[PDB]
Order: sequence, then C-alpha cells, then structure tokens
Amino acid sequence: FIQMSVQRIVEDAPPIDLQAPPRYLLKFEQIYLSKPTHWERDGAPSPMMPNEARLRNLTYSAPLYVDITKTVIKEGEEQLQTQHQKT
Amino acid sequence: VGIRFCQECNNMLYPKEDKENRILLYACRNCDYQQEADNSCIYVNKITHEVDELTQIIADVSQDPTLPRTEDHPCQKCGHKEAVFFQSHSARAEDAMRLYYVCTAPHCGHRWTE
Amino acid sequence: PILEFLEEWSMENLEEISPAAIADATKIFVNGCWVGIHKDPEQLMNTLRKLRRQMDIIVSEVSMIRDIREREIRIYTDAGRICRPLLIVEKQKLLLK
Amino acid sequence: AERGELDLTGAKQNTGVWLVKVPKYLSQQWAKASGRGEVGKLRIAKTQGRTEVSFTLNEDLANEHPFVLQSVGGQTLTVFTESSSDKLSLEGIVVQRAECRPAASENYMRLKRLQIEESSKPVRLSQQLDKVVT
Amino acid sequence: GPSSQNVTEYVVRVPKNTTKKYNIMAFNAADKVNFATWNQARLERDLSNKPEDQPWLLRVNGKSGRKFKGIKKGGVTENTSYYIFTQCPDGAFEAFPVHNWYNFTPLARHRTLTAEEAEEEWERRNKVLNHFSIMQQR
Amino acid sequence: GAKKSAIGQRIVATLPYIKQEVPIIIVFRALGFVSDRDILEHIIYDFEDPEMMEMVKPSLDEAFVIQEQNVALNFIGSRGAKPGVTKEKRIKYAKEVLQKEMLPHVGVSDFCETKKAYFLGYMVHRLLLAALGRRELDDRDHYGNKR
Amino acid sequence: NAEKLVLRIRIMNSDENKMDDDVFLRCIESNMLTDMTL
Ligand SMILES: [Zn+2]
Ligand SMILES: [Zn+2]
Repeated sequence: FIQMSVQRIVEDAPPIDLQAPPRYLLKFEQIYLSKPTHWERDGAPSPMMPNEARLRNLTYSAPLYVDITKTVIKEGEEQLQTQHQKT
Repeated sequence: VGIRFCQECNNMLYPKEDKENRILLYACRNCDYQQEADNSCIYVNKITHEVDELTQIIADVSQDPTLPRTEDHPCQKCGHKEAVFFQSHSARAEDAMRLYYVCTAPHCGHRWTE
Repeated sequence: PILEFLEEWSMENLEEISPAAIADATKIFVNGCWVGIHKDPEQLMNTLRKLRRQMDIIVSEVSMIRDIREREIRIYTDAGRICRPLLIVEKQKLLLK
Repeated sequence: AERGELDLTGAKQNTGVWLVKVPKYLSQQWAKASGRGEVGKLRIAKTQGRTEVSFTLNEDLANEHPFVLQSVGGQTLTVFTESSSDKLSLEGIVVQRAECRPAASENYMRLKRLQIEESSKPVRLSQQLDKVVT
Repeated sequence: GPSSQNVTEYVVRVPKNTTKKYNIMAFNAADKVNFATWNQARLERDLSNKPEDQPWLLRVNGKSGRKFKGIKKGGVTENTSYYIFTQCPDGAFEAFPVHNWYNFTPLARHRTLTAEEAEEEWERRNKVLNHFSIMQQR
Repeated sequence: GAKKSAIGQRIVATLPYIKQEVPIIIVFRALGFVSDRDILEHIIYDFEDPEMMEMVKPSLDEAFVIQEQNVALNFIGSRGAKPGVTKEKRIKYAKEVLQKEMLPHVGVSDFCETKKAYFLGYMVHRLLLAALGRRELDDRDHYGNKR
Repeated sequence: NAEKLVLRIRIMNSDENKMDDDVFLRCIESNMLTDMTL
C-alpha cells in the first residue's frame, strides 16, 4: 500500500483544471514518506519510537509529501510551470 | 430445430404460412424476405430430454489428474487399456451414478458408457 | 507480464478472431478479463506452470486454473487470494530430494 | 470519381498478401536503422506433403525465426491504404496468416525480463525520506 | 515436378516512410462479402459525433448498396506488430507496419423503427401479437 | 400467461446507474451489434446446439422493436438515473454509462465495445448453461470465490 | 399397441373456416403442459 498503492492513487488522480481567462493546472507526480516523526511543543521534529507513541498516547504516523507541478496559462502565449517539491 | 438466419440483414427467420400455396415459409421480420422451409417442424421440446451425455463429454477430460483411471475397460476404438471414468453430475438427470469412460490415449478421445 | 507473454505465445486476441473459432478453443481469462483463446490448452498450462516454478515471468502468487471440462484457463494475479505452499510431485515422486 | 471514392483495382486483380505477427524486438531492430532497405531474408521450404516457413535475422542487424501458418477461412481480411493526397486504395486481399516464434526458450525470457523491467521505469514508487521535510 | 520440392527465398525491405499508411480491414466470414459488385464505394468519418479519433463509415454503391461501419481495435499491440507482404516485380518482399486495425460489419437498410415509434411498442413489449404485423403497419 | 409462457424465459440486464433493468439484447444493440446473428455469435459459440438457441428466443423477441444502435442507446438512456432533457443527450448519457460504468474491468477506452460484448455474451452464455443445467451453480461459500 | 403413444391436436374448424394460427399452439402447448390437470 505504501510503496505502490499510495503512489498509484496519486498518479491516477485527474489533474486539477481551473478556469477564471487565466487557466491553472495542478499535477501530482511523486510521493515521499518520512520516518514516523513527532513534533514537540517548540515545533522541533524528532523520530517517534513506537514505545514513546504507546507511552505518550501518540499516533505512529509518517509525514506524506507529494511533488506538485503547477502550470498557468494567461492567453498571452506564455506558460509558467512552477513545481512545489515535497508538498 | 434448425435455426435459420436472414441472408439480407442476418436476423432471425420465423416460420410463416402462405395461404396461396399452403407451404411453410421462414419469413424474415422487418426485411420483407422469405425462404422455403424444408424441415416442416417449427418447434419441438423434449420434457424427458434423454440427451446423450457422451455428446456433451469433452475428450480433454482425460488429461485431468483428479479423475480416477481404470485399466479394466480398454478403449474399443484403439484398444488402449487405460481409461478415465466419471459421472455426469449434471442437473436435470435426477439420477447420476453411471460412469462414462474416456480413452486416455492421446489423439483418441473415444467416449463410451458401460 | 502475463498478458505480454500470452500474446507472444499462440494465443489469439478476441478482437482478431472470428466467433466460429471460440467453440473448439479454450478461453483465456486473466484477472477475470477474457484476454483471448488458445488452441493448445495443455501445452500452455505446462509452459505457464514451468515459468512460475522458475520464477521467470510469473510470480509465485500467480494462480493458473484450467477448467478442462469448461474449456477455460483462468489466471489470477490480484490480491486477497489465500494460498499455501505444497510440494510438487512429478511421476509419483517428490521433487524435494 | 470523387474524393471519397475507393480505388478497388487491387481487389479486381485478386492480389494476395500475407499477414504476419512478429514480436517487438524484431521490429525494434528494424526500427533502429529503418532506412537501409534490408533487414533479412524470408526462406520458404516445401516438401512433397509439408510446407515450412522460416525467417533469418540479418547479421548486421543482430549486432532463427520459424514461422507458423494459420487458417484464414474463418475470417476474410483485406488491406487498404489512405494516400496523403486523399486517394484511398485497396492493396489486396489477405490469403494467409503467419506468426513468428523465438528459436530460443531459456535465454529468450531474459530479453523479455529486461523489457518488462525497462517498461517498469515509468512505474513510480513511493520513496522513503531520511529527514522530515522542513 | 519442381513444385514438389520448390524452394523460394526473397529479400525483405522496410522503407523508412511511405506516403500512404497501411491498416487492416476485417470482414466477418458470415457476411459473405463479395467485391464483384463493388463498382463504387465511399469511405469517410462518421457525422454522428457532430476527426482522427472517430469511427470510419463505409458506403458501397451509394445508398443502394450495403453500408459497413469500421471501428478501431480497442486492444493495442504494445507487444505485437503486424506486417503485410506484397508481391513486387523486383521479387523482394516488402513489409509495412499496420497503422490501424478496423472491423467492418454490414448495416441493414430498411424502415427501422424510430425512437419515438419504439415508445409506443414499449407498452406492448410484454404482450404483443403477430410480430410480423408490427412492421406491416409501420 | 397466454403469450407469457409461449415465448419462455427472457434475460434482462441490471446495468449500473439505471433505475430499471433492460433486455439483454438491447445492451448488445447499444454496444454496436445489430443483427441477431452477430449478437448470438457472442453468446452461443456452437450454433449446432439447438438447446442454447431456444433459450435466447424470448430475449430476441423482447428487444425486436429496437433494431438500431442509436435506438437502443436512447432506450438505455431513457431509463438512466438522470434522464436526458432531449433525445440526443440521452444517447450520450447511455454511451457514457456503457463506456465506463458497465463491465469497467473489461475496459474504459472508447474502442472497447467489442471486448465488452464478448464478456457480456459470456455472462449470458454462463447464465444459459446454469439454466440448461450444463454447469453447476456457483457456491458462495467456496473460498476460492472469496478475497 | 404402438411403442409410442401419440396425440395429434389441431385448432377448431370453425375458427379456421384471430390471434395467430402458429403462436396460439405454443400458448396452448405451454398452457396444457402445466395448467391443465389430468
Ligand atoms: Zn432480413
Ligand atoms: Zn482409445
């Protein structure tokens, strides 16, 4: 599920098409997972051990990131393609 | 029993009678087409339906490893001693215990019942 | 990989056949999709079994079922199939030595 | 005579053609150069009561392909072409169908495995990330 | 004679490009298609959708003759290719890849019941009398 | 009934996103197979079997009126969960339903109608064998039918 | 005496002399098989 299904689900999702007339497209390509992390009150990330999750009543969860490519067309024969890596 | 299809639109041909000649005619629908019937039987159903199972039996079953094999019933067509026997086990029979034999010799799909 | 191999071997696609040929041949199903027909089901099963046992194109969890009476070969690759390991026997002998 | 008219002259001559099914690697090698005008020779051997068809790969192209015929009585096939000048024509009628098979059995799967792996390159998988994104 | 042991070998040529594309036209055996009466024919894209991604419509001998509809083969030949050998005076076989595969079937011509007319018959679909007579009235 | 028991037993299809079922032959008409021989070729693979041919007779009569693909598509569209405002839109809706909603595992491409006709005919063929008693009914408890 | 027992049936002469001359037999044949009681 993590290695294949999640990536396939993101890949198989249709690109988001939006029209104003400027046109906007969003395409999600690559999926990244980090190791299970816990964020302290100060906001400092740290690896979350399963025992600490059990002791502190945390959820053993891994952050999920997706590479998103955004292309915008403003009917001015110019195309701007900006990619947000690991969203 | 024979099912006939139109030669123009490849649709079903249904029986029809011409009072002018009083002869069965298989006339196409929505096609103003007619054919000369020859069987003279338009419909037949067999309630007992004593349909031979040997016709239904497929010679490929001799390759099934889960079927029992007997050397005591040699094939009549070729004389091969080995044979694969089974029961029809098909609904509408109401009594399925007799054994049908299929020759195990390759290329000889002879089927028989004792 | 299963479909690519089947096309390479003497399996006729459904689109490229006349319906009159389906009577004698055995239907080939992959994950419930009728891929095509094949005129030599016995040889295909021997070849399909050989590939799985060598782990060449067919993974271990791929199940190939031939219904000899129904003239159908069903190949299943999807998930959720419960299977168990069994020792292969050839000529009344264990391949395990 | 019009734009949509079909040049059915090929049908009148009853020209016969052969339909052949070949793998991708054989065509891929042809597609490599695809402009030398030569990719191999088709050899047909006939006996008193048996006919066999085989194809040989060009030596330069490489740097045996037995052919099996198939019945064509179950389906009637015709070949037609559309000209770039909007002039459709019928090349002929298929009279025989053949298929190509690999001479080798064991090492041939190795080439197929590479193709399956090669076609797996676009198959994207989730990537483990050592450090959380900041 | 020589035919009992004749051996024929010809060169194979694969031109890089051709002005005219090659595609397969398939007719079902039961259709009994005959080209002797095909004095004239018309092949054009359909107008029902209203181009390169639409079915092909084939008409033979105008409206009088049979009409066939061709549909592109949905199954793609990703692992397969098709080639056609055509005799040439030079004596070398020529192979052309199959750009497309089309399946053609005859279309019957007659006073087919319209959508509006079918609505009335839907009332009597369960219970209808003299199936022959329904067409006569129309 | 007088004519109810004369035709026999007819086969219908319950396609997704349709409030009420439709005759089986209609679905074949929508898929692009108009003539009876073309439809029956996808259902009965051995025309020498009179038993199978009779089982489909009532189904053919039920859909006798519909004789064109567009007529069949309109009938399917008319019974859609969201009936089209006009006849043209009904055909488009029916085409979309069969294109994606019907037997999606067979295909969703615009040129997969032939593949869907074969499998749909196989579904009918399997039904006829069960009706004729040639094949045993499937067992729900059989654990190879489970996932 | 004959090994096979037969019973030929035909529609009345007065009607011969409205639904259908052919389908009506099927309706009778199906009707007589089940509805009729011996
Ligand atoms: Zn007709
Ligand atoms: Zn024998």
